[PDB]
Amino acid sequence: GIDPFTADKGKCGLPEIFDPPEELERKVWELARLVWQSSSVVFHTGAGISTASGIPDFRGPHGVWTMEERGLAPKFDTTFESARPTQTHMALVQLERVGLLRFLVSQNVDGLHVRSGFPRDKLAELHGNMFVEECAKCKTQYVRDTVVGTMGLKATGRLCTVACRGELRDTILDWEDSLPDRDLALADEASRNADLSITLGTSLQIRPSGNLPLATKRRGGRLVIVNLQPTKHDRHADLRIHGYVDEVMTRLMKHLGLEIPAWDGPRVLERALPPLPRPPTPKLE
Ligand SMILES: Nc1ncnc2c1ncn2[C@@H]1O[C@H](COP(=O)(O)OP(=O)(O)OC[C@H]2O[C@H](O)[C@H](O)[C@@H]2O)[C@@H](O)[C@H]1O
Ligand SMILES: O=C1Nc2ccccc2C1=O
Ligand SMILES: [Cl-]
Ligand SMILES: [Zn+2]
Repeated sequence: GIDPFTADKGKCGLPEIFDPPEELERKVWELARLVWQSSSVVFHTGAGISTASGIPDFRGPHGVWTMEERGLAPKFDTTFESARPTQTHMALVQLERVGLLRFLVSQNVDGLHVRSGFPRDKLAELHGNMFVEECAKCKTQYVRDTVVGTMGLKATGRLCTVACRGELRDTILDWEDSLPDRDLALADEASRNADLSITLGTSLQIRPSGNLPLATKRRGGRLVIVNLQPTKHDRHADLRIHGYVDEVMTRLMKHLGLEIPAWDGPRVLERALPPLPRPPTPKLE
């Protein structure tokens, strides 16, 4: 249940850029330097961090919209339910736990940030979550083990169980639907206050999601864009890294002296913990 018409789907199928190995290694060291220098690092994720799980993106060579425009179908190598979080998903978990990530803003509805164990009080799911239904009455969210089987904020069939019997609805925005105010305000506040915003596997074409990383540049914030394709705001990036995000984040975590933790299977953390110990910072200047 995903539209093909009145939706303007932006620029789809643009060519991939691969930074050569020596330029990729230098840029990821510079990204390391930037994380180390930064008080407040906000990460922005889109469908490119889930491609290495089997979930096709929207506008890449084999993206959903790209393939529809040529009369082909996207291909899933997994169900949403059987999808494992990527090395990128798990790198972001560890960065939050060691206190190097202040906030995570995601356009992804694939539910993997949440199932990765990422604290929900540091995550904005701007476009909703396949696995999350919300009570129309009391706004209580339920994180389910299977995808909520509707889209576009419709009644799911189930009712609220809060000590309510309220109508349960999906959280998946249709084209016409506004972003959730709570998530967008927190994403917006995190982004304005950030001194570093790193975008991972998003083409930044969708307002207001794809403009949030620009809000960081106000007050002299740094923007880094990791993406295989061009992005709407490449021009405003202090650093563009054209590589597989799993390679970039695996080399970055190596430079930061951080391990990428194991995924235990689907777990839900509501609230972030005080940060875990982290390695001491290199002398930079
Ligand atoms: N492994 C990878 N490493 C790096 N970049 C990657 C990888 N795989 C894909 N990419 C890049 O990943 C980028 C992903 O860009 P898009 O496909 O536009 O997805 P969005 O998250 O911005 O979609 C925004 C909304 O639009 C939709 O309608 C929905 O509402 C979405 O929520 C591409 O440029 C790829 O080159
Ligand atoms: O990545 C995705 N591809 C899709 C195709 C159909 C419905 C939802 C999605 C996604 O979230
Ligand atoms: Cl599925
Ligand atoms: Zn309720």
